[PDB]
Amino acid sequence: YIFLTPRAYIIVHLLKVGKAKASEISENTQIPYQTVIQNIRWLLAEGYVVKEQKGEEIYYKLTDKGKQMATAELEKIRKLVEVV
Amino acid sequence: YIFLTPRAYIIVHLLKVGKAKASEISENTQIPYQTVIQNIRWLLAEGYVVKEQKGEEIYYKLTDKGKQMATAELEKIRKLVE
Repeated sequence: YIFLTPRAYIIVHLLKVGKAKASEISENTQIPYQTVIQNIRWLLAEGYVVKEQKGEEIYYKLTDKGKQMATAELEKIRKLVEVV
Repeated sequence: YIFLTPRAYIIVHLLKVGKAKASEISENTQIPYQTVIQNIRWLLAEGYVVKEQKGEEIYYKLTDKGKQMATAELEKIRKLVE
């Protein structure tokens, strides 16, 4: 995690997948379970992510504010690649 | 600093300017001085960066493994944008 934080991976995973459980995010991003949960709390607190209960499970998905933040962040990264 | 770490902007700056002092890095990246120092120390410990002083001033520059690290990292961000 030199350049990127675990939140970057968590957010980017939700972009292409849409909705995902904490366990699922953890496995696909190879970020420990507890770490994912901790980061999800921050994302929820900031209004970037929202919970969606499907039966006895808890899924997560980006909000409109979360999708604009991801897009804006990815575009700034792309510019960093250009300049560098 | 949601996606990128301050350590990322510090490394990118050195990649663009070649060498710079802690104060120069701080003002060009808008990162607090102490935070720059804390990240610079980590970079020195990992051998990713080395200092070069011209008397009183102390500049920092990427080493070879430091540049290989940046290349690897640049590939990661590149891949995320996809």
